[PDB]
Amino acid sequence: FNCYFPLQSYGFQPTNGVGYQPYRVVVLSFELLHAPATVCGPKKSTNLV
Amino acid sequence: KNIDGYFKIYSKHTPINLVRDLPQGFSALEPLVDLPIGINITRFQTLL
Amino acid sequence: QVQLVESGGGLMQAGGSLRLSCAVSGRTFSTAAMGWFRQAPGKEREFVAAIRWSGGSAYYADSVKGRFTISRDKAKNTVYLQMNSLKYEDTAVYYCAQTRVTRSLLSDYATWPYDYWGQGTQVTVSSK
Repeated sequence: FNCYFPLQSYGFQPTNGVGYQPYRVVVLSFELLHAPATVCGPKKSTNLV
Repeated sequence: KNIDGYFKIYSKHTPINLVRDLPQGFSALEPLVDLPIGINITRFQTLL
Repeated sequence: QVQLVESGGGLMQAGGSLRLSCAVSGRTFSTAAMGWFRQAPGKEREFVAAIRWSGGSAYYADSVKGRFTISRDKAKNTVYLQMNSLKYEDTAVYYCAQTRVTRSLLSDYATWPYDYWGQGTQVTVSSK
């Protein structure tokens, strides 16, 4: 009484409503530090003028 | 210092001729290494 | 997949004691909680006691509370039911059960459908 396990399972059945169906989520967090930027886009480099 | 979980080290070495205490003067410390450790640190020790 | 094998049932006089074991085999890393249920001839199945595999916390039905102790051995993959002060009402077939399901409220395990069942072991309580 008043002493519960903090976690609980998801009920994932194929017949579940889309609201209750499982969804995989990846969150990308971008950030700048006291270092050169090491994650860059595919954007091609060019000669310097 | 540990900021956003990322360890930042700043260091400077100066030639001294003193056996007592910290010399009185001014010198800036240049950053050496930023480590993205993500490690919470509340205690430290010295190794000689 | 898991299989459950009860043992340690039989005859005993009212006011005496008995110890049921149930051995889990198969995918045992999947056990969340275990339960004991009983069913006398001609009456419906009834929840007895449940234990959470991690933490070893126990929930009991009111009829057995203070008389029965559920307990587990993680290492030996076995749940125990220590039945003391046996009574008329205790006579029944006892089933152990496993669920892969984590419920926050331990009481849930009284009413929640379990995943696997043993064949059962008979308990019978003699008349004085």
